Amino acid sequence: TGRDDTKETVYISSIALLKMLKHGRAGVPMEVMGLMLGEFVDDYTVNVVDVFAMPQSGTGVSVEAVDDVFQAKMMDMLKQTGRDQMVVGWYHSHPGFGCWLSSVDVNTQKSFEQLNSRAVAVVVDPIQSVKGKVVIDAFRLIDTGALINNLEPRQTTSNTGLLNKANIQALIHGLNRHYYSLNIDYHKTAKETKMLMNLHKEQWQSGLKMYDYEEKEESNLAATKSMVKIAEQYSKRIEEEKELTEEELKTRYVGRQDPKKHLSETADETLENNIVSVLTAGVNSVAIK
Amino acid sequence: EILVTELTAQGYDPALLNILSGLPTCDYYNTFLLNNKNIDIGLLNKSKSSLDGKFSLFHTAVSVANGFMHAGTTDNSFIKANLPWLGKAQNWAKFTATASLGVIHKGNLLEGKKVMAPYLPGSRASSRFIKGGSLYGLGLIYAGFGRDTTDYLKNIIVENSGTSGDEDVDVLLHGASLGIGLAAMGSANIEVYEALKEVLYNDSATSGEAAALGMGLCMLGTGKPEAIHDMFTYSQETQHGNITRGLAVGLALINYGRQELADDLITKML
Amino acid sequence: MSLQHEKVTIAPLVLLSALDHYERTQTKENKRCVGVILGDANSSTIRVTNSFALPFEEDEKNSDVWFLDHNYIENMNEMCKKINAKEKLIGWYHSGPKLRASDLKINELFKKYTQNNPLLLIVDVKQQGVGLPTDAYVAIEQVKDDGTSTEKTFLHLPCTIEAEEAEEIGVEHLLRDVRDQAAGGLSIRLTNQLKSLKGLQSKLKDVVEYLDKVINKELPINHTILGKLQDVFNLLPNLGTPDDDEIDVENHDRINISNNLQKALTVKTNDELMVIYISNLVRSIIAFDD
Repeated sequence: TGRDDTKETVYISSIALLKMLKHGRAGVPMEVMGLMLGEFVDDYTVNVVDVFAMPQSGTGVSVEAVDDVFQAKMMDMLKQTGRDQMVVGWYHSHPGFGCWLSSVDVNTQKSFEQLNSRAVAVVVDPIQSVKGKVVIDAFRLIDTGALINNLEPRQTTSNTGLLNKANIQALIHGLNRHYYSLNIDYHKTAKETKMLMNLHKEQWQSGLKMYDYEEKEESNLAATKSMVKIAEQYSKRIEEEKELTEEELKTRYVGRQDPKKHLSETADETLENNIVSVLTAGVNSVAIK
Repeated sequence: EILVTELTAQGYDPALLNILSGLPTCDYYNTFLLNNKNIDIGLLNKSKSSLDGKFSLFHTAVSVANGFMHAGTTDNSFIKANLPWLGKAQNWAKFTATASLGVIHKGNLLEGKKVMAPYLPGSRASSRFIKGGSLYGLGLIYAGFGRDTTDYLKNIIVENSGTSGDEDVDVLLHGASLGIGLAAMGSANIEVYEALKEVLYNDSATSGEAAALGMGLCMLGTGKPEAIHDMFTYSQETQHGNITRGLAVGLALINYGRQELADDLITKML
Repeated sequence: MSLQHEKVTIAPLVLLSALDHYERTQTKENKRCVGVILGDANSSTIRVTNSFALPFEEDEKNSDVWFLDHNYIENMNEMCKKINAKEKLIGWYHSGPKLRASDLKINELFKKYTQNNPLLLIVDVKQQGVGLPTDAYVAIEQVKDDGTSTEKTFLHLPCTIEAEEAEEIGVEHLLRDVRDQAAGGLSIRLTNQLKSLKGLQSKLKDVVEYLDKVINKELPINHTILGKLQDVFNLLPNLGTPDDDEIDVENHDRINISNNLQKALTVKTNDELMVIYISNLVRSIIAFDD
């Protein structure tokens, strides 16, 4: 038998993820890059412990814009701090385009694949990470010959995975003609969770701190008026709401957005807002003196 | 197992103690299946046409599926129907096809070694997968019946438990550890517990998870406190996700029927 | 050096990175990871974007004896420009649970390379604090008017965070918690309301026992602390003020809005009560017909 290649999932430590985002957005739209320091263990886990950035160029990515001289100095800096392991590949950030390897990027990747076969290329989209999703996808070159022999099915053996394809168009061209994409899981520790979830010093300063009570009166005025308009609209609707076919009523007597529903959202927000506010006043007034 | 030792000293006929082994009783089940099994061989062809063999995921579905459909009596129809089609596959798709033979030929104790014989390590060397997947398929054959089989599978494990292990070795060692698990299922072999503990401590890619499952099967129901803690701890020790999953569920096997004596581990696992 | 400061803003990356570097020097038990701190300053708000390890040895016998590898710091800074040419020394982090008095002597060494007084950012690795797991100091030298000599001392500044939007969503992506210490619905802010009051208790306890410690165990009578304490009382209400009577009138106002809002919700659900009855009413006929 030969060597069989099979699924992997690239686990981007919490550290690694922030650095790529920080370095990549900051340098966008000029292309950003850097090496991924980490370790491969297992046969299903690429674990990227850290990344750093290699110096930007206005030739963007190139095979000779990788720059090994800078790589070597950087490696010795990690060596003296006892953090060097194994460079597990390279990442680069396309600006506002999708995750797909460019033709040039294929040859950049071909170089790192010689040095370690388990090397990945991680393509980042930073201007698209300001949604509620962070858009990052991973690729790893597969032998052109292997694709001829139908060895893309080989890469999904021994699990159902979480297989899904987040992007096509240039992606599915490059997969077909070069690569096997990887899904992305995140590693983080229980320490790191607590660091991430904590984002305020005002955690204990937000139910003793209050907003000006003129602002609250303005808010109650605004809220009550809004629901007064929605009630007139509702009242026009509910003069009927009694004939056959719901859908006919929704058109005819506007139940376009349902003024019942609309009033419920508005009612509930200001009602909940006032209970906190009164409770803050009453805590401070009685407790402090 | 404790009951037969007593009946011998109460004084009983050896006919009865043959039954209590279950080897006669398995054969009676074999017969019933030999005669009446109604299987669609044309359905197997239509699926064969639709699901390609060089397409590895597709090949697995079929091997498994037909293995269940023909399960119970040794049927060589699957092999002959799909005779070029099997060889097209490799990697774990070819691993499954070998071990699927033991689903089809499940039971068949008399012929147990014999039918799986050309796929045995030391009579096959073409692939690492076939060599491992026979041991697993041999384990299904003696699943619940492998009192003899325990030693034969264990020889291979102890030979391979001194290795640091190769990826060639891992595929052989993996099927050994699943197979011996079934063979030694609920027989409380501490020999097997020890043997597979050393495999887990090799830290091998596929074999550590396969060893973890095998211990839980053998030592089903015992609730041994050494085994419970050692495996609970090892999940942090290992750095492979496969291996981590295998330990967690192997503790399940061990706390079978132990209800609230097992409460304590559950609380910790959650 | 900037002698003007107000706040310290911290990027999330900084905290996490010092915890990573800490475990990979394998430091514990008064051997504490110390690396350089990188970011923007000449700004009252110290904005810390990044941090990196230095080769550092801490002796546990004496912490006044330490090793710092000065040569490395210049080389590393040239590679910081490669990443981004707007990162410079603005201090150094400590990884320990709290402030040491050997930290004042350490701070001296980073003055040489900073255009700003050097920052001490304590990145805890046990993640204590009821706000952020970071304390912040900057070293200031001043005359003390209490009849004691000129000190260099670490004076506290607030801690805040400035997070890039790009990075922040990574925090949300990573985090699978639905958040109970940050705003949400009524119940969520009801916890936030109780949480703040319980935070005040803990903070209020520490002052009382500090005051006991001063006049029996003889800790310095520090006028600057106690002056802010005098202003706590002067800014503290007194019962029988027409301002605190207006609070009663203002309570009536928002509660009444809740009272009408509560009625409004009750009306709307009674429309759905009747709807469902009309749905049952039709479905009697359909059942009977079958």
